[PDB]
Amino acid sequence: MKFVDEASILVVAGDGGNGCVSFRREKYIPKGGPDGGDGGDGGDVWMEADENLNTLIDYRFEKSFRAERGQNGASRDCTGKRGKDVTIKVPVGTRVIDQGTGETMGDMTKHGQRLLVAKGGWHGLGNTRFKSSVNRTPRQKTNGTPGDKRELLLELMLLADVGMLGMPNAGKSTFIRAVSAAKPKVADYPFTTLVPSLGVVRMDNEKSFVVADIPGLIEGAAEGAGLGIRFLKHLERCRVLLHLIDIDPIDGTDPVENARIIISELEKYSQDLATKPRWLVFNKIDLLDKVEAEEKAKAIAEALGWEDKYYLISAASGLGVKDLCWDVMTFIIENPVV
Amino acid sequence: SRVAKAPVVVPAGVDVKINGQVITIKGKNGELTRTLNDAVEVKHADNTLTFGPRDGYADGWAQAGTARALLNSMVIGVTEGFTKKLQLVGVGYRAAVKGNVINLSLGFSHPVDHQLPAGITAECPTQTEIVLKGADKQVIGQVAADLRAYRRPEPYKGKGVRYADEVVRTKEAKKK
Amino acid sequence: QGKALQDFVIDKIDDLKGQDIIALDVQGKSSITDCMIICTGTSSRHVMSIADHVVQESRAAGLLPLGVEGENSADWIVVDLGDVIVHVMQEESRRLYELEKL
Amino acid sequence: AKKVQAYVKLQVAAGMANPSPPVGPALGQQGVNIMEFCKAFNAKTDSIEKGLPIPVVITVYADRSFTFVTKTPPAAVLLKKAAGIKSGSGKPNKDKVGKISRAQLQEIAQTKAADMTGADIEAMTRSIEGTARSMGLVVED
RNA sequence: CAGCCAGGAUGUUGGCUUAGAAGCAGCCAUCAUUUAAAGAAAGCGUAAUAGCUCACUGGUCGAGUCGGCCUGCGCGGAAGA
Repeated sequence: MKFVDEASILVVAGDGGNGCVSFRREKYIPKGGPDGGDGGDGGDVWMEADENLNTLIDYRFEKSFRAERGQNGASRDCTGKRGKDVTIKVPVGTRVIDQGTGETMGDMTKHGQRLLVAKGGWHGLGNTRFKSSVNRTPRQKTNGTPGDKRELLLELMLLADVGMLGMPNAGKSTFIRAVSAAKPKVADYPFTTLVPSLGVVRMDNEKSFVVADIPGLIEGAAEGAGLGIRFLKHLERCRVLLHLIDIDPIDGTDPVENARIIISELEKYSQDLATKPRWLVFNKIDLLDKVEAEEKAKAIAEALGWEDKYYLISAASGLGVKDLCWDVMTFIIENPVV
Repeated sequence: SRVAKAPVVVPAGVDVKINGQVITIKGKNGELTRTLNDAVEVKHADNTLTFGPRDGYADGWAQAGTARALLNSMVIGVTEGFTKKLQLVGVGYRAAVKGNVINLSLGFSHPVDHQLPAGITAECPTQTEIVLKGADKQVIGQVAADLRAYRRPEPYKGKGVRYADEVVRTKEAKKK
Repeated sequence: QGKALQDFVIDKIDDLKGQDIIALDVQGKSSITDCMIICTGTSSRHVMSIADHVVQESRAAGLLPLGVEGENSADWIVVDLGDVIVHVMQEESRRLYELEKL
Repeated sequence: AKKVQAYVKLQVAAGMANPSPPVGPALGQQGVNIMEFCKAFNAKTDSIEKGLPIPVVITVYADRSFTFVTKTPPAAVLLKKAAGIKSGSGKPNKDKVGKISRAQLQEIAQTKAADMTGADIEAMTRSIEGTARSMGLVVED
């Protein structure tokens, strides 16, 4: 129930330690063995999954962090302690981009795994390691190689198998007033929403029907009361995608003759991402007549050019959604990921 | 300073007994007695009270105005009384009064029994309302604070014990 | 008292779709358990609910369970009532273990 | 013009038939029906003309219906079809886009039935120009 | 002077290469009547109608009050076995 956000942070990989050059007196002993050991290997920033949070402000509040430099070698052949690896917790579904090779090292799907984004450097070599008789005086110093300069660009994509997008006040936010437990601030006035809402559906024994929401817009690059354009970002990861159509508005846009435009904003972004499956399910039938409804549904579905099976339920009153629940659940069990 | 020079008027029926630096405001609604640092002398003039400092100490008017201020609380408390109202916001929050023991249900693992002081009377007009009545503003303020300190209103939803006049701010932080 | 609780537990589990119910009698074979009842669970969510169900009727029936095992893993889980011990198991996971050999 | 009960006003014009994309059903939702546009809203507007947006107040206390009185249209919608340009400035102040004159817009501002600030006439003739000259116009006083 | 009791408005939801903006990251002149005073502007801050306060004016007690600098002597800066 709070405003979405995303940003990027500046993280510098830990650089390796430096070799140590040291000579020592002992009591009345002028000349002794070379003193000074290795340095400290640089830190390794890690990415931990976050299931028990959804916040991203911890990236604007703290933008620059430095992994501790590997401590220089000390006397008495004391090597430098490895810099502690700082773990940056990240919410699930954050694809990472780099300045340069703008390809993702790996998408974050499960909870409880760690991914390396910047390996630490290499420790230096002290003069003790360089003991020899060719020089007969080990005093040269070998500095540690700096860690890799990786810059992270973070965008969040929510994990949900089913997502809601549709016309204003058409029931996209009302869809969660179903058997789901989430209750976003939904009504019957323009756009009903600013923040995406997520809800779960318990069916039977580990079968899940997490529902995603996005606030759509009008005719693409247009808006009614300042609603943003870049809200398709949280979508585009749903294996099953549903769409709602405004039915008999008091003064709103006409029937499916306007839905020819609705085809466009799916492919507007780049390509609709290989034309993910789309089912045209209707809503708000409780205030209409079913005997009046079949002639519209026979006309709405076919005027656009869609001939597949159309689902006709009233999500406003939360009745008849069960057959969708079984059928969609049937889709996953009959079509796993491959 | 100018507060000390401002006279305070006492209504009829409230006796003032001066025995040096101890002053009694016994009247219609109880008995109150306080002591000073001896830095202010009170003058028994006509039906009002005036205050003044003495030479030798630098504080002077600073504490002189206080004695006028504190006595203002006592005179009203013995003829009108101070009323403090507190309300419970949230599900599972219950308050009740039995004798001089105040019982509260704030989601803890056990009901909390709070003992009131000598000069405070508390009542519950409804299930989620507490009203405090007393003769001294000093005691009623601490008791009202003491009830508030148990479940201080957390900003996010305001669930807890709050003052009636105090307003709680609801803010959206830690998005999602 | 054993027969009464045996009836009390077999009825409750069947009320929430508990299939493949077999009541064993290990009297004499072993000196730890009096009666043995076995159950089948399809997957993790509902078998935990069965464990949640039986433990909360036990608290409402007076008898306090003295030990449970299933934590962060629903392949096996046990709820104990003293004389009678219930074993709710996954169907796929049971076949690795024995059935009516205890 | 008394108190709370949240007077609201939303219109874009009276010529058409209450379109949603510009305003929507936001013309009242606390006891005001949306279908009342063709019974009392179109009671005196249809008798004269439909070419000017008009503000409306709700004034509903406990009744199913409404008890307001219509008033004058705003002073900015009169610069489209009766005085000049229909779109606007374009460039705000890079040059002088539009032009107005004293001879223009003298009787149009007097068509207001009852919306006055004082009884003086010449005081209000230079009050109507407040809307103008704020968008990069020229005065021909 | 600060308190307390009231006002805080009219074009005006100011139009504008304004994707919504009715005071707010853009946009401009920064003007124009009624009045005792009120800004196309002070803010906590909603997708906005919004909720409320303030810049100034009036009344109330009535004689001091308002906000800048120099300077001796004082406090913090000043934690180790």
